[PDB]
Amino acid sequence: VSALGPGGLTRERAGFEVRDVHPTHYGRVCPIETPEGPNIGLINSLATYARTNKYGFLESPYRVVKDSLVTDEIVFLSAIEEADHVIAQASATLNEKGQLVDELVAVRHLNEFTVKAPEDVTLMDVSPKQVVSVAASLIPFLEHDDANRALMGSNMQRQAVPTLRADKPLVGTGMERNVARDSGVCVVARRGGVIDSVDASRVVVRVADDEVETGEAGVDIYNLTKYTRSNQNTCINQRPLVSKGDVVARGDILADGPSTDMGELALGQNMRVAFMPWNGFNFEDSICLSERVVQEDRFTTIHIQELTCVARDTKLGPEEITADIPNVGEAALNKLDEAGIVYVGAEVQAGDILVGKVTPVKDTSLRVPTGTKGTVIDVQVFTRDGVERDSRALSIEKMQLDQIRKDLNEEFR
Amino acid sequence: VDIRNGKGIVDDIDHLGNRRVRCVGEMAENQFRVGLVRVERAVKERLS
Amino acid sequence: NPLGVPSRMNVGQILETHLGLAAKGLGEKINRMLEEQRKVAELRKFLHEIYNEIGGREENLDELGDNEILALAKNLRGGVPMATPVFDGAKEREIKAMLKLADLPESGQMRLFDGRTGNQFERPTTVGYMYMLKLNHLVDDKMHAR
Amino acid sequence: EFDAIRIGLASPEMIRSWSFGEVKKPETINYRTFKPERDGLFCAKIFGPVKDYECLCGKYKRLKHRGVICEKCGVEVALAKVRRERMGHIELASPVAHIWFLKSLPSRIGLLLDMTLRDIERVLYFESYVVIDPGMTTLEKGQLLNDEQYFEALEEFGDDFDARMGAEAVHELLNAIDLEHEIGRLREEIPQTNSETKIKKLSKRLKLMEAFQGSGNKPEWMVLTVLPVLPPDLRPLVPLDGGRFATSDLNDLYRRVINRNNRLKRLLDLAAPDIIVRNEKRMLQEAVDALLDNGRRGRAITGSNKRPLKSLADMIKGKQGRFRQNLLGKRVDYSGRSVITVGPTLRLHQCGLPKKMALELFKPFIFGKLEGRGMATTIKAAKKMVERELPEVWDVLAEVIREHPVLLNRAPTLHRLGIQAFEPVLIEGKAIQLHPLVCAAYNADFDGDQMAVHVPLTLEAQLEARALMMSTNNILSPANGEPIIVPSQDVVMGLYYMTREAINAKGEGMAFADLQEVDRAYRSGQASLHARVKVRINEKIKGEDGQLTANTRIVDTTVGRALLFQVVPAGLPFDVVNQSMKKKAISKLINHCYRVVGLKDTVIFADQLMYTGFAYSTISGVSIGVNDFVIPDEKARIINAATDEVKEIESQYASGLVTQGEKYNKVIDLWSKANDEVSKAMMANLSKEKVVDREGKEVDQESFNSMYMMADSGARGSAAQIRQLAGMRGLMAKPDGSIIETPITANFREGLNVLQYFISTHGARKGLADTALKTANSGYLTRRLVDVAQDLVVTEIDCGTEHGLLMSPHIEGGDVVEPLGERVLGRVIARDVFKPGSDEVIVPAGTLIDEKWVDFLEVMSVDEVVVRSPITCETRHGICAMCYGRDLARGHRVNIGEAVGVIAAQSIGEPGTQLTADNVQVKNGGTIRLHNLKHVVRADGALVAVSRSGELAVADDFGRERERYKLPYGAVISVKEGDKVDPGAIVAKWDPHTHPIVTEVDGTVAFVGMEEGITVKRQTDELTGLTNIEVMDPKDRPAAGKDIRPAVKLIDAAGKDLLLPGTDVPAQYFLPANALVNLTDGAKVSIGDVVARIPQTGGLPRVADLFEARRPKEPSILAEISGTISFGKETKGKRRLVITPNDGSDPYEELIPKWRHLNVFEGEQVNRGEVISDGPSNPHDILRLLGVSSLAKYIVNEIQDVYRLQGVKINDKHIETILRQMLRKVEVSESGDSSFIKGDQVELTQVLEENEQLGTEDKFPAKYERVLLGITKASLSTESFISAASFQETTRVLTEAAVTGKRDFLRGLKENVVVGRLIPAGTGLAYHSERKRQRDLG
Amino acid sequence: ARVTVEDCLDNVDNRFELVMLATKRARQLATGGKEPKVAWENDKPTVVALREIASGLVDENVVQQED
RNA sequence: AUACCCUCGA
Ligand SMILES: [Mg+2]
Repeated sequence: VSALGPGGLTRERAGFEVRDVHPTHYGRVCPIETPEGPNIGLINSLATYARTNKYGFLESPYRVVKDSLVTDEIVFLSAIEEADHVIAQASATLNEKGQLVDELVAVRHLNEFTVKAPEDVTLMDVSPKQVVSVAASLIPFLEHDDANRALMGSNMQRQAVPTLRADKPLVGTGMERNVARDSGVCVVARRGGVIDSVDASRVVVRVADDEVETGEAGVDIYNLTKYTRSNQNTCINQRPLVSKGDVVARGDILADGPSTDMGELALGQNMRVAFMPWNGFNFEDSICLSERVVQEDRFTTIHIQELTCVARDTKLGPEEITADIPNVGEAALNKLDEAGIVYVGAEVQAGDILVGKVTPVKDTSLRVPTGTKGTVIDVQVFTRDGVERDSRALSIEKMQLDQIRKDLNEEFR
Repeated sequence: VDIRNGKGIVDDIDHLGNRRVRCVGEMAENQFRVGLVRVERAVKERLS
Repeated sequence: NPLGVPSRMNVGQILETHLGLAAKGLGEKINRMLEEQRKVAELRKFLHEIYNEIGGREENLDELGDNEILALAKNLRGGVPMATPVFDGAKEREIKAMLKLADLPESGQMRLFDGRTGNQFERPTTVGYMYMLKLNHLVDDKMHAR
Repeated sequence: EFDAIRIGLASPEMIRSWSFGEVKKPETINYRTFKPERDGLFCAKIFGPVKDYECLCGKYKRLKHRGVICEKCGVEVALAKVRRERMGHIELASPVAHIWFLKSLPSRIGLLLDMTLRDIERVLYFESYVVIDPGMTTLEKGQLLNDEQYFEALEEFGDDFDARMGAEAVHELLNAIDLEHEIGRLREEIPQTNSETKIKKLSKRLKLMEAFQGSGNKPEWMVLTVLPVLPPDLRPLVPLDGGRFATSDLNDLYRRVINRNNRLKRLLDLAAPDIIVRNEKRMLQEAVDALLDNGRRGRAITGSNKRPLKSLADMIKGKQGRFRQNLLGKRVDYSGRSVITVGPTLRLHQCGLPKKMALELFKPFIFGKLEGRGMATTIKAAKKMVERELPEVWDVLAEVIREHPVLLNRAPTLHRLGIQAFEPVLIEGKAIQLHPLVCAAYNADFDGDQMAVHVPLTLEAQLEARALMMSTNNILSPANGEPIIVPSQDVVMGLYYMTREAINAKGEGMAFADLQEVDRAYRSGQASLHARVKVRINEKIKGEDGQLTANTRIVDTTVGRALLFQVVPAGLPFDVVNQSMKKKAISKLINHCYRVVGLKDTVIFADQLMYTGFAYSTISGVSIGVNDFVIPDEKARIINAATDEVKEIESQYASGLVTQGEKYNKVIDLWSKANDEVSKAMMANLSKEKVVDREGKEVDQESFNSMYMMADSGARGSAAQIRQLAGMRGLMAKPDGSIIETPITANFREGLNVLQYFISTHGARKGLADTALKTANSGYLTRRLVDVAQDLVVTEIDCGTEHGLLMSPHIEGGDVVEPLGERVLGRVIARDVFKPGSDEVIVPAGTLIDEKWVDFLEVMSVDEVVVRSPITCETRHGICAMCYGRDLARGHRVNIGEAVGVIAAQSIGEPGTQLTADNVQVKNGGTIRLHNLKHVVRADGALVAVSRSGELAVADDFGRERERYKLPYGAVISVKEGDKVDPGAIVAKWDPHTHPIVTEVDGTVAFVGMEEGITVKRQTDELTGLTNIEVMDPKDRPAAGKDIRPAVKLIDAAGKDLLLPGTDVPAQYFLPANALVNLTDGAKVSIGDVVARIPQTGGLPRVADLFEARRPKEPSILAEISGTISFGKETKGKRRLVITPNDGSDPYEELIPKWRHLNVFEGEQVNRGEVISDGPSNPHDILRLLGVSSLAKYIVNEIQDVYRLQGVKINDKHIETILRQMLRKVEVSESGDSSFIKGDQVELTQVLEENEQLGTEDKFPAKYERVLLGITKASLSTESFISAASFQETTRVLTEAAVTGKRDFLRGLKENVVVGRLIPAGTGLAYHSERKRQRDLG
Repeated sequence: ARVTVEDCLDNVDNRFELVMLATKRARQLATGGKEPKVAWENDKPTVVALREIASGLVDENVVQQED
């Protein structure tokens, strides 16, 4: 939830009123999750249980209580409606029947924190987690961190990178299950059943006859997305976590995506640390790492980046994607194909010629930027309507229809 | 006038009640209404 | 650096480190119990002992012996994960009892041995398994030169 | 070479001279053939050839005729660079007014015509006529006529009245000014009118007219009949990839102007109707205005974008406002950056450098060495080797790196220390390794910081890097002589842990023959690091200069202290290392070592200290654990007690006995007391939480708990943070600032609840939001500070003056805030210094006070000394090297060419980010002394002092004043001058509670005009609380009682009239409303009896206010001239208190409105310096009444209070330097050689007066009054226009320079920076001096 | 040893003419127009020029006479 | 290889 944009406060109109938290933010907007910098407090995040009202306002859940006991019924209440009710903290003494046995419990009548006698309390909180955001709810022992470092930790955890092999946190807040499931990175069984066949690329599920229509009983083909460039140039791949023949229910996790460990959220990796000054190598905030952490390859990450070439309608003529680049050396041409494009799966050093374009004959051939070295994993070709489809596009298409044909062949089978 | 005289209290922008949260639907509808009013004016000019 | 704890007044690192040490100790204990070819009854009672201590509620005895309990042990051999919620999480004494249950020092500290001179440090330091992150601020993208 | 860049109006003839053609076609390039068209915005006829040494047709392609223009190709063949100098012109059908000389806040074109900008705008926008050449007619030249009015005037007259419209009319007005006649008439009429406003306006008129007359500028040039066009490369169209073209805003604006001009000519040539013609003229005026500037009147917009077009004014303004990003910023070559990394194996003078960064940066050096060694023949081979990274290229890279320092700086460089030279060492990686000890100076932690690296090239640059900005050179901070390269957190922890003591430890007791035996025993493991042992040592003391005496002594110490002493150089005693070695102790040790041993041994000592600190912090496995935060056991009891108390108070409030407002204060005080008690108990438990056995009976010792070490050592953390970590967090503030009624009882070890966390979030959000604004304000403040104090560089050696500021220890309150030693250390004495008995010279003359001199002054009882200050040193254009004392970054006196102004500004602005009553009770026992007290003894010896200026001091036994207090008016004091008063005594028993009126004379008073109901009211309080009479208010009185005021006529006990000394009139003080006159009229009142009794921010904004010399909303009212004060007539609504000095009566006195309370009592000495009504002082009144030194002391103390609140120490030299820069201008009262009132530099007036003394007459010398200008005002008012134009308000200063015809001799720092010359300070001083020698002397 | 920027700048007490005349001497040395008054210990021209300043073997008068 | 907008780090 941001405050900038059209009809919104600009960073030059900040002041202090918008950039401070108020007792009305409790359970509606996270108090500790905001970006540190020029726009602090202007951009916030909704709380875990936050809810938009019918008229557009924010609402948070609460439990209605009577004089004697705490009633189970739960009502969503917005900021205006909190004045009459005295709201109790999510933690309070209970007599095993809902009766607050304490003498003075922490409450707030009119946004004024104070103690009150249980006989006058009218509403009770739902969860202590409903105050912080989803990002802030993932910090273990958040109650032992000051709000500055909690803010920094939430914003930091927001910026992690998926490592080669995800490792679930040994100590978490249990909210990792929820954030992993609610995001779409994990392949979730839309209908329960028994897994028919599994491999690194797809999952096929025999849908239970009970949870199926009359005809076409078992059809649920889950195509896992393999290594795919994200918006931040990080890899996005999903791995199966189910074998053949095991029964699955509606909502189970068949494949876990990036930064996930069998349905949990696994951003980083847990490792044995010691808190001691070691020869001044961890001086101000530095970290000193054993060579095992590199040998075990724990924090390595995969970065996918793309490079493009466009065939412009140059004034003299159209430029063609041809391998006969003028004044081209042999080894570089050997790395290339006949159509002028690098074969998929070729190690590329700096300055090598990935794609060959001749523009009238001058060369617009794509080469990798300096300092950039990697392995080619995929090549995509788009051709304008009414233009000749090159051989590589033909091969890519025939592979795609072969895959499609085999998918419906086994689905029919 | 009553607020000036002392009856009642002035509103403060701190309350999340005095603010409201939009979403993709609301401003998407606003942009659609802007385009619709432009098209409507053009049509009224043409279909007169 | 221990010096970053007292100034930036956050104790979550220390408590997380202690609980992670307990988690890895439990994982190692479970792994060594699995390697000794212990029967499913012993595994079940140890898991129940882990899951009856302080908080939550034990959910076992609803799992088949050979399949589910052995799969649980094979998944916990790398460390038993504890879920400590935001403000209703693990107290100090629960972590202490977990540590004393895992045959680790109740204080969470023991004297380490130096890696070069090989002589024990005079005072005991804090060691444990902390969930460390890697951020998208790599020096590979920051190193520029002209 | 060149100098003295001029600014003036552009003449149409000179505009033609500038141009190389007449741009006539709006379009730029043909879509078919891609060459610029004839008469277009890029035409080759006008601006030059597209290709270097080529023509349009290719008739001549040879590189021989570089100036010949071909026959078919009129486009002269020349180099392609010429497209940057060649400009064109556009001939406008009608003249158009210049936007800058129109819309500037003082409108120059309006001022030159004595007509308001509104009327001119009416004429320009074709709304009303104006009259030219009135002739013999009723109409006047300044008269504006409407359509009907002009039609009637034309019908009535018919001729002899030229009325026009538009900028053509303004142009016709301007060239008929006759500046000589106007100047003469306005000078004749200047003194005729006595109105201050009118005289000011006519003075501005005179200034403009004389500026135009002298500057060779013509008034008609303001309205440009022809305007230039920028060369094409400075307004380029950068083609977008894909064949698109990106057109600059300048091209769009030029095209618009050209189109409208072409429309104008082709609609006048066919005689279009008058209305459309005038509309077209208006459009052309608007288009030229938008081209020159935008947003002033019309705010022109672009196509399909809400972003306004960028005009030339915004172009010359630069990015980042007016701070020129191209002429001052100027991205450089041979540079790179990366994340920084701590290197603990680095010596202080060197820094790690990645292989790839070093190889890329030093590429030309590598090529040169490769060619010199012959390993490469062609540069292609050299590039191949350097890109292949052949093994032999690393050798040559090492050779080029060996003695070539590099520059490292952080992103925000708040002071010179933020960029230092390092001697690079090749490392394996991609990060820049930094020395741990330079992080404090850089303010750079290793949490993700990046550093830019720059490679100096010239031998001058390398030598300047090695000799001025090498990391070893700058150990001491330029802001204060205290060191800045000092052990930080981890090394401080190591050194502190090493030098501790344990009551019982392994190895305690035996004696060691040397430090070597101590090391041998410790490394063998037979002795603890901190065990009380005995060891004999060989310390070499430097007590005598030139004689290093070595003595052997046995000292009781610990093993760790003996080990650390093996690091200490050979000029310091062992007693300097025998304590616990906290951070402050280590910093003082380094400071002492620098001033005793030297610099090279000091950097060696610092490196060794860092090495041992790291080594022994690694050896000590110190760590933070959950058990380290020791919660005091009494915290629970204290919290329960406070909870019981607050429950009782809440019940009482529920009963209604206690008000909510008082309950709030009571509960907050209770909770604060409980928090303080809990914190004290926690600290007392933690500090001594060690029980040890000493061969039997248990004992206590200082704690070895890790968090306690981290606090006590000062390595990292503070008591305020342990208060949160192991004690209750205490009260927290709501966003409105009100402290929440309930505190946070839990700590971070116990963990906070949800509500307590939410409150701590209130606090943390407030702080974090405040941080960014603090940084922005600090950056702006330091930018203004630098731009106001840049021309100030030490030039002379000894100016010769003997004026300075009396410096005394700052004793505001009961304690000494700053000892005299710290204030005058590094300064220079202005006059003789005497013993307590005079005639004995202690410090003779301007001897630079050093450590020896400050110790000598402390040994004697010197209390007040006078030192030479930069506010003194009346030298011209600079400051003498004495009055600016010892340099702070160096141990010696400053050297000629040091830009102390920029250092001062950086010193003040760097720590900005760290920013955001009855009686006297003597503290300690001392002989009481009186200063500035004027009071006569009472009847019994009470000695009531009614004078407002007065203070009470308790001088120590030696003679120095240990404490001073401000004695208010009407204070009864048991005068015991010379008699020691015990501590805690109440010598002065003042209790004003009111404004008492003393009665210096005695006798039976005659209260004349005391009317019971009209002037007074015998109102007695309940229970006979007062047997007195209450004075009737002037308005509450009757119609006749309003004008009647009570008067206690002075009579003796028998009826003899008495009068106060100095004035014949009696001291019959009137009794105003709300008075308390208990003494009966006619009763003998003793001398000094009370007659009439009348009852009565901080951070970056405050320092900015002091540096701008602003006026608050309600300034403190001050007395004007000392003398006999009077009573203010409240009937008129403003109190008029006439002053009648005894030396000479001056009846002039202003009237102060009664809207603000006035605490002035009539019938006393005015004391011009003193204050009439309370409030924050206005820096000015202090300057113009008290003087300059008084203003200096006030401003310095006010800024230093703000800085000392956060504990940042800044020397006063810098604040005084900025003050000197602000007080650089003076205003003249009686000129005789200049204008009556003018803001002229004090140097100019001094030079004029000195020349006039030995000149025509003797009375030609002028009298002037010093004036104070804020930094943002003093910087913009410099003689140089280039310096001001690149600071702020570029348009205003540029127009002012244009009309005034200013000349800028490049004699400042920014002038040479922007023009690319050597700095007039530092090492460029020699070059500038030689240039002056060759220029001024022929 | 190292360039004595501490004691040499103290004798002349200006530290800026030190840099100026050191650069003069270093340019003479790179041009080969004079001999190092101090025996080379494998340093580059700037450092050896500075140690010649420190040892007092070369001065402004000596460099000018050599010039 | 020009200007805005967004996001992020110190
Ligand atoms: Mg940092």
